[PDB]
Amino acid sequence: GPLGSYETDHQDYCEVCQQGGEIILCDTCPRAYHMVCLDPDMEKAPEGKWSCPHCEKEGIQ
Ligand SMILES: [Zn+2]
Ligand SMILES: [Zn+2]
Repeated sequence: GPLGSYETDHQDYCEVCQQGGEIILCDTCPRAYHMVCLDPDMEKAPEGKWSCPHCEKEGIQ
């Protein structure tokens, strides 16, 4: 499912469940996975700019 406007083009299936549907597409990364496979604690809906939880891990923090 499309998030709307994302930077990079990416798959329409979960890399975790290996199935699409209500997956979330990082607005920056070529990643695609459902919210539940990312984090059951993640409840904040992807509104427009949604960057994957992996994004913060790709930073030099
Ligand atoms: Zn999934
Ligand atoms: Zn990302």
